[PDB]
Amino acid sequence: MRLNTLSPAEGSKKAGKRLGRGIGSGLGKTGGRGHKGQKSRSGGGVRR
RNA sequence: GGUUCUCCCCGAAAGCUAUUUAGGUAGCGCCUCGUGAAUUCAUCUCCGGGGGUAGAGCACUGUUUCGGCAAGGGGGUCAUC
Ligand SMILES: [Mg+2]
Ligand SMILES: [Mg+2]
Ligand SMILES: [Mg+2]
Ligand SMILES: [Mg+2]
Ligand SMILES: [Mg+2]
Ligand SMILES: [Mg+2]
Ligand SMILES: [Mg+2]
Ligand SMILES: [Mg+2]
Ligand SMILES: [Mg+2]
Ligand SMILES: [Mg+2]
Ligand SMILES: [Mg+2]
Ligand SMILES: [Mg+2]
Ligand SMILES: [Mg+2]
Ligand SMILES: [Mg+2]
Ligand SMILES: [Mg+2]
Ligand SMILES: [Mg+2]
Ligand SMILES: [Mg+2]
Ligand SMILES: [Mg+2]
Ligand SMILES: [Mg+2]
Ligand SMILES: [Mg+2]
Ligand SMILES: [Mg+2]
Repeated sequence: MRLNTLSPAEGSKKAGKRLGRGIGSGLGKTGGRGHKGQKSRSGGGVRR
């Protein structure tokens, strides 16, 4: 064991979602929000 | 209005209900991922059902033409208590 020979367990290091970074990533442009609503706006949504 | 690298798998809706609601939103229908479960599901053959649409008809509710019979009407001549 050395400082450059340790690795984590498989399945514990899921990567986060990054929106709006091109066509190929699957989340570009609208970034998962759809088209033209109150829910698509910055800060938008209704109270509980 | 705009939203920046790549490949693989699956894949919609533009409907119902409510709303100072109608180009917004919420529950349900429709997509995706995970888990569990029954011959659970679809096509065809045979069997058991209810029906009142298409068509037709004129006993009923309405409407329509011709012939017969004729109550009952309208117009009169004569008589008039
Ligand atoms: Mg996409
Ligand atoms: Mg989303
Ligand atoms: Mg836009
Ligand atoms: Mg729209
Ligand atoms: Mg909208
Ligand atoms: Mg929306
Ligand atoms: Mg947007
Ligand atoms: Mg905004
Ligand atoms: Mg703001
Ligand atoms: Mg744009
Ligand atoms: Mg496909
Ligand atoms: Mg459609
Ligand atoms: Mg709009
Ligand atoms: Mg609005
Ligand atoms: Mg869907
Ligand atoms: Mg499934
Ligand atoms: Mg079967
Ligand atoms: Mg029958
Ligand atoms: Mg008929
Ligand atoms: Mg009849
Ligand atoms: Mg007759």
